[PDB]
Amino acid sequence: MSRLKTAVYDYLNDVDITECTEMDLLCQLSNCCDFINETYAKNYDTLYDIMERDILSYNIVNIKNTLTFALRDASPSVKLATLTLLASVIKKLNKIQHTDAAMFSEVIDGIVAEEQQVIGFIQKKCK
Amino acid sequence: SSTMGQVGRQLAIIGDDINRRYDSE
Ligand code: NA
Repeated sequence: MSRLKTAVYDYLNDVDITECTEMDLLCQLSNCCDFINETYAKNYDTLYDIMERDILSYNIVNIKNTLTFALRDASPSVKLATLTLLASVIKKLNKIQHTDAAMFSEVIDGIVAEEQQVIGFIQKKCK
Repeated sequence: SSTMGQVGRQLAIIGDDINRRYDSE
């Protein structure tokens, strides 16, 4: 719905950026998550170890609750840490059964809450 | 549970090496 929300969905089903501008949200969101992913690989390694059970079993409701709860007080860099996590979780659950971003709408709602701050971090502060 | 405390722990960590490390001191 919002420009940020539309971009999260787009990113979550890796739509593939054409036309990148320094202020294209999808591209810059995408760049921020690839940067977080690489720089915190080992951490995502741990995070997978913790969630393997939920992913192998295809336990959507738990995964959703887990992340929503994580998002509660969240600062912009955890919200983006969370979206990066979710991207990779989405991809992994597809091996099992069709999973797309809508299944996680409420998580997205929590990653995009307080827009100005999240965008502020993406453009100004992410790298 | 403790599974969801963990994830939460781990996400805060990452976002602390971020929004704290390369931000202000
Ligand atoms: Na979708």
